[PDB]
Amino acid sequence: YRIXSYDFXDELAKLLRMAAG
Amino acid sequence: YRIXSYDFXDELAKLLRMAAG
Amino acid sequence: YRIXSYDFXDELAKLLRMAAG
Amino acid sequence: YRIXSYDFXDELAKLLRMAAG
Repeated sequence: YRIXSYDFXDELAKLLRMAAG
Repeated sequence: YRIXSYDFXDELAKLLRMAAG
Repeated sequence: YRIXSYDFXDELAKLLRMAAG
Repeated sequence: YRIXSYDFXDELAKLLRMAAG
């Protein structure tokens, strides 16, 4: 799930993990 | 990834799919 | 994450939910 | 999606990225 070359999907996954611990 | 009994993770996955086709 | 006309990413997400539900 | 002290969900997401990168 990318906006151009930016992996939005991956970055969203990182936020889910960081928020959840 | 749930807010209480609501599966936010799952619903987010559905949005990623619906938006992307 | 597709394998041809198959949304593998989506199926994996549904599997995670099914197994954890 | 954890298996004990292991974030399986996170590792799966990273694998999808690695294989598709």
